[PDB]
Amino acid sequence: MRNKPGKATGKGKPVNNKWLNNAGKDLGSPVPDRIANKLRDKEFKSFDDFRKKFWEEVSKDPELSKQFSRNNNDRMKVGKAPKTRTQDVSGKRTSFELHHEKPISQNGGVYDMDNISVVTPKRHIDIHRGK
Amino acid sequence: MRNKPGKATGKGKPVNNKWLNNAGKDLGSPVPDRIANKLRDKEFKSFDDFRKKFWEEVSKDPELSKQFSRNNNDRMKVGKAPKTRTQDVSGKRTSFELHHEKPISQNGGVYDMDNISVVTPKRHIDIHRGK
Ligand SMILES: [Zn+2]
Ligand SMILES: [Zn+2]
Repeated sequence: MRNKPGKATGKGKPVNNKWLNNAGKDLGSPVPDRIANKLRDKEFKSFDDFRKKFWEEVSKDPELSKQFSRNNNDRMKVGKAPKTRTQDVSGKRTSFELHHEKPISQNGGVYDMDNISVVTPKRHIDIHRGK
Repeated sequence: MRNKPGKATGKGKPVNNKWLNNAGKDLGSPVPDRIANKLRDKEFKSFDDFRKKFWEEVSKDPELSKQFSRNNNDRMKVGKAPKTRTQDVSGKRTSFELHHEKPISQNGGVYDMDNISVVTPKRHIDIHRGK
């Protein structure tokens, strides 16, 4: 399912000036309701496609982009996720990741933004108990 | 690291004639005490090496091997994991898997047989919340 096309849905949530502040704990940071407004009802080829588009919208949002360094904004401008602090990386996984709260393998929505959150590699791995 | 050498420790647990009975639920089936008796204190190059020798030991145990079909014994004889019933597979993961209760990423013993169990792919994916 993850690699099959779908339409984005979901409301997301309003975020403040420290959006990814809690990306290293619990379920991490929600999809901003501003980003969801831009992606909602849009068709994607695969989750990876959504992923790419998700970060591009982040670089286009005046309030969201300002919370990142130039280097991370440049990355997001081309669909690449922002790099985390060294403390939060794990091997080749060095940038913020998107997690599905309810696993796609368990009928979880692939493009349901209310089922998607932003987490650090380190936290994502702990969420999946080591993977 | 699961890719670095180490010595197997742990006592394992007694089993009956239905060893992999609960491989599809909870933490699955434990490492047979009989298998741990043979592997304890031995050195392995990597967890993969342990995995192969673990299945080899199973094929060598009369009580355990007799619980599998000829085709599955053939696989373990050469260090390969036995195939599961179709309902328990997931994509290319079609054979029983070893799961570390406490993850290596969390200082869990890589070769601690009391931290290792046998689970179907479907169940293992569920334990890792989606992967
Ligand atoms: Zn996840
Ligand atoms: Zn596992």
